Amino acid sequence: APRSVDWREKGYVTPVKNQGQCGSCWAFSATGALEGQMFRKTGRLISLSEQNLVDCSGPQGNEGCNGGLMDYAFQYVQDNGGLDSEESYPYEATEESCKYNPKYSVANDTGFVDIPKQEKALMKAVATVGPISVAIDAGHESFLFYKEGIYFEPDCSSEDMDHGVLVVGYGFEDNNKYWLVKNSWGEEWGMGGYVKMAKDRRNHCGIASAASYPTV
Ligand SMILES: *C(=N)C1(NC(=O)[C@@H]2C[C@@H](S(=O)(=O)c3ccccc3Cl)CN2C(=O)C2(c3ccc(C(F)(F)F)cc3)CC2)CC1
Repeated sequence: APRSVDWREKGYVTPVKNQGQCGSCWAFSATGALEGQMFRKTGRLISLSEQNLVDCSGPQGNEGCNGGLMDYAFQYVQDNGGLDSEESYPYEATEESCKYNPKYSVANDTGFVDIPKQEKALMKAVATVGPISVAIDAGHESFLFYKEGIYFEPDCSSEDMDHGVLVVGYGFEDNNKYWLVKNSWGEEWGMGGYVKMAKDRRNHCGIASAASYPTV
């Protein structure tokens, strides 16, 4: 693989969004991964509707503003035959009735791939596929108040993840490697809404434990 990758530089990544006070991190992670794959497929970067996922993917197992899984989101898109644009189905940060309109569908998927649970496998996927949906342990104030540099938390769990985000690349700055991770907490958090998570340090915060992407 390349020594560094940043898919933002290749046009795969929309600006940082803000989930607000709704537990919809999973939906932002999923739209991020699908935005990347649709861009690879068509050459068009189109912002996708998290609200559509929040409101409509209950049958697949998601729980709206109370949490959910990226893979369940990808399954919804496949079952549903589409996903609306952000513009057509704007984000409200509350769970509402499903208002999917196929007229404004701009994305689809044909399934998803779960990446082997190792950082070497994750790097290979990031290098070859595009942005990757990932689960992390974000349940430390050190993450809440993260500002800059490589994030390293001695107490982080590699097995108990509670937050879905998007790996958009990787690189290096003694222990100087990182994953470039797009969050969904607005631009004023971290480095323009991004965090450099410690890479190749024993699967820190479980970043390789539940990584996936949609096929398109
Ligand atoms: C996001 N704002 C917030 N977090 C979640 O919804 C996270 C997202 C995933 S994950 O990325 O943490 C994860 C964890 C383990 C295996 C795979 C993945 Cl993708 C799940 N999750 C959770 O907090 C979680 C959970 C919650 C709901 C469900 C559901 F039943 F399907 F709805 C499954 C799992 C405890 C793990 C804070 C809400």
